[PDB]
Amino acid sequence: AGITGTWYNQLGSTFIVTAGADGALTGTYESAVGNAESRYVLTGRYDSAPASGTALGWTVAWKNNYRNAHSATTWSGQYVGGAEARINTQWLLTSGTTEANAWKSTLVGHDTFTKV
Amino acid sequence: AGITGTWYNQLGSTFIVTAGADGALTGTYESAVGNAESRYVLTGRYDSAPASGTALGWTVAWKNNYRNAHSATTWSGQYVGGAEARINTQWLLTSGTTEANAWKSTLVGHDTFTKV
Amino acid sequence: AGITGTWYNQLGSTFIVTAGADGALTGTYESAVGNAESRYVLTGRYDSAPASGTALGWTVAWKNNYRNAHSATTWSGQYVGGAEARINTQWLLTSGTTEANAWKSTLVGHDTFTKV
Amino acid sequence: AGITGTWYNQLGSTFIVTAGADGALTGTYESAVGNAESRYVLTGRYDSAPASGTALGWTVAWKNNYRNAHSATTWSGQYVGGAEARINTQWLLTSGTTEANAWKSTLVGHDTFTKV
Ligand SMILES: Cc1cc(/N=N/c2ccccc2C(=O)O)ccc1O
Ligand SMILES: Cc1cc(/N=N/c2ccccc2C(=O)O)ccc1O
Ligand SMILES: Cc1cc(/N=N/c2ccccc2C(=O)O)ccc1O
Ligand SMILES: Cc1cc(/N=N/c2ccccc2C(=O)O)ccc1O
Repeated sequence: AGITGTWYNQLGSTFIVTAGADGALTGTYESAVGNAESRYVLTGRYDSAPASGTALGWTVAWKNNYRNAHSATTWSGQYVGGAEARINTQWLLTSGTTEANAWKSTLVGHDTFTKV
Repeated sequence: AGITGTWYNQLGSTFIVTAGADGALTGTYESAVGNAESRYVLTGRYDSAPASGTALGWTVAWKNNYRNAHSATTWSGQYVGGAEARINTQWLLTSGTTEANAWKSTLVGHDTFTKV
Repeated sequence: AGITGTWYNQLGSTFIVTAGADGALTGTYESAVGNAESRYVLTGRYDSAPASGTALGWTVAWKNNYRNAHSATTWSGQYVGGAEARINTQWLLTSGTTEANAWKSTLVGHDTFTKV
Repeated sequence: AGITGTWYNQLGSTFIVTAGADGALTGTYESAVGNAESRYVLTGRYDSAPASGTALGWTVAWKNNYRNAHSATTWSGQYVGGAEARINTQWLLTSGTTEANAWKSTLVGHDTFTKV
């Protein structure tokens, strides 16, 4: 119940997710930034029997029927319930590159999601 | 085909994956470290229409029928095919923590997977 | 002028720094968290001819005359001037470990400093 | 003695360092990549009274008499002595950016330094 719903980050992106009783996360991501357009499929996992926040993570490959950025982001973080539910994360964005450029293929950042 | 198979990291963990035509990664991860015991389920996404490496990412929540570490790792990287295929990644491992310990909830590292 | 001064982060730590005309950063760090006590020496570098924010970085090894945590943190970020001067960073904290534990030796986080 | 010397990473960059008795690292870094040309100054800190590896870290701002990339890298890691000594690190490279691009200002990677 907690995790399932609609969430937004500080860039204005939208994450719609359903938490399955088996630990699965499925939904769609709508990005406000990058070489973006329309929604993208996401998939992840979460601790379905937490103790503390609830550990979780998900991935988006930035390819849909309309655009392909040849890149993927993974967000790793924890869900914190309360009056104000939040998902605090750190993320890694890797771009497909040639061997010579691989050393500079990965960005790191942090995003905070607020539930709506 | 390329990504689909059994891979091993430097620690000796085993990543069994199936890459779907549509961009899904599904499979099992058997760890050689941490508060482990048995296999865990993973899910991810990948660029199913690459341009040089193939961007991808996946998540494992460290909970199975035997134990629960109340944490999850996300791996973000690229698959590089050829005679000696490899998946080069960076990872983030987040633990569920109290708010007071949240500043130190996330470890970062790098893993190289090969078929040997 | 800009960077030189006293700054605090969201954990309540204090950073006192002087920016030299040659790109050097020198000062002391006073930590609110960890296996801490008293102040620690810092040293870093910054872009002394920026374009955009000003790139910079610094290190603290958590050893003084009173305690030794056998660890060091590096903060990498940029200084942004204005009414409200800020230093936005991401950091890595590495602990000295045995070979068997090296894979889990490094934490990653983010800190925002406000000038006083 | 141990840390003091000339080291090389996987890219072929050269790190010339002097470790002070008190915990200071000082030296020069000559890059084999990026918007480079010549040597750059570095400064860092290290644990001068280790317990297994020796925690350390350093910064380079990418500005010299010839060019300025308006960025800086920080390396955080540990020195492991012996017959075949190594410095294993993770790094963060931050570029000075406008606020609109700040979300993607930081690259993350890993470097291994050896004496060969
Ligand atoms: C659409 C698109 C988005 C993109 N990075 N997105 C993100 C990355 C990290 C954190 C948040 C976002 C975010 O969108 O909220 C990169 C290429 C691209 O084509
Ligand atoms: C079994 C178990 C494993 C664990 N970290 N593993 C990893 C973390 C990062 C990269 C690789 C692994 C790897 O296993 O290959 C953390 C909790 C836990 O219960
Ligand atoms: C005193 C002490 C501090 C410590 N982490 N500090 C930090 C690490 C990352 C970001 C901010 C801090 C901060 O202090 O603002 C780790 C061991 C230790 O003995
Ligand atoms: C000369 C130059 C280099 C640069 N990144 N270098 C690096 C970054 C991370 C790790 C190693 C290096 C390395 O050189 O070993 C970025 C701007 C620039 O002008």
